[PDB]
Amino acid sequence: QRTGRSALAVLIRACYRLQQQLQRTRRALLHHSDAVLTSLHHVRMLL
Amino acid sequence: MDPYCPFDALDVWEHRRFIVADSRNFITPEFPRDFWMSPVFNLPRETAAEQVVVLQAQRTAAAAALENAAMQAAELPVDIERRLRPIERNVHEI
Repeated sequence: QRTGRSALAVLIRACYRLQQQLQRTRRALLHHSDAVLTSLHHVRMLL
Repeated sequence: MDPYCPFDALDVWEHRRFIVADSRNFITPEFPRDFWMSPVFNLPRETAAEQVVVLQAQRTAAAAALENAAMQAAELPVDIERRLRPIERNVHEI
């Protein structure tokens, strides 16, 4: 009982955290390029 | 063109010791006047208005490139949400 029910826990922990690692990249990479866009608009605002 | 002057010339000799009432003479050069040449100041043809035109044309040309770069960089947020959402769904399939 404890063999197969604990073996799948490794893959469960891997998948339920790979689901969140992509979300973190989704959020962290959007609030950084927006700074690039704001800087570009600021540079144009200098002109 | 001669400046008006009532008096012609006067004379009581120049003893170096007896200098009194220290006035100052008009100091003149020793060269004939003809080469003390004429006053000329010439303008730069590029006018205060003309530099405005040139630099405004440059500003308007640079603004187009700035907008091109912005529109090139404005599509990256669309790329992130177009590429990562299918990957998140594929991970969810497991």
